[PDB]
Amino acid sequence: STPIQQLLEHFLRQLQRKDPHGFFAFPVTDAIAPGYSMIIKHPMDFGTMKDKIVANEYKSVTEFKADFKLMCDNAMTYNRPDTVYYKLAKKILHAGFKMMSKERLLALKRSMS
Ligand SMILES: CN(C)c1ncc2c(=O)n(C)ccc2n1
Repeated sequence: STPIQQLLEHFLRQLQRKDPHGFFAFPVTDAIAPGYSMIIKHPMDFGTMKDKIVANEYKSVTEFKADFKLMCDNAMTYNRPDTVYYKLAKKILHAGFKMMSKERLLALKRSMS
C-alpha cells in the first residue's frame, strides 16, 4: 500500500461509520429505486470509492472529496427532502467536508515537513 491509499482508506472508514445501515455502500439499481438511471447519470457509492483507492485511481484528496460530494448530491437530487436518504446525505456531506477541510489538510501538510 502507498501513503495516499492509507490516508484515503482512513477517511473512507470514518465516512462509512456515519452510515451504519449501509445505504451508501452499494450502487443504486432501478429495481431498488424506480427511474434512478433516468435521473442520476453519474452514480457513486462507498464501494466504488473503495475500489478506486485499491486500484490507486485517486491522484489527490480533492478527487476523493469530489466523488464523496457527487454521491451525497445524487441522493439529494433523486430523493425528496423528507426521506431518510436525503437527510443522511446532507448530514454526512457536512461532516465529511469538515473532516477533510482545507484547515485539516493544511495541518496534515505541516506535519509532513
Ligand atoms: C428503496 N428506495 C426507493 C431507495 N431510493 C433511493 C435510495 C438511495 O438513494 N440510496 C443511496 C440508497 C437506497 C435507496 N433506496
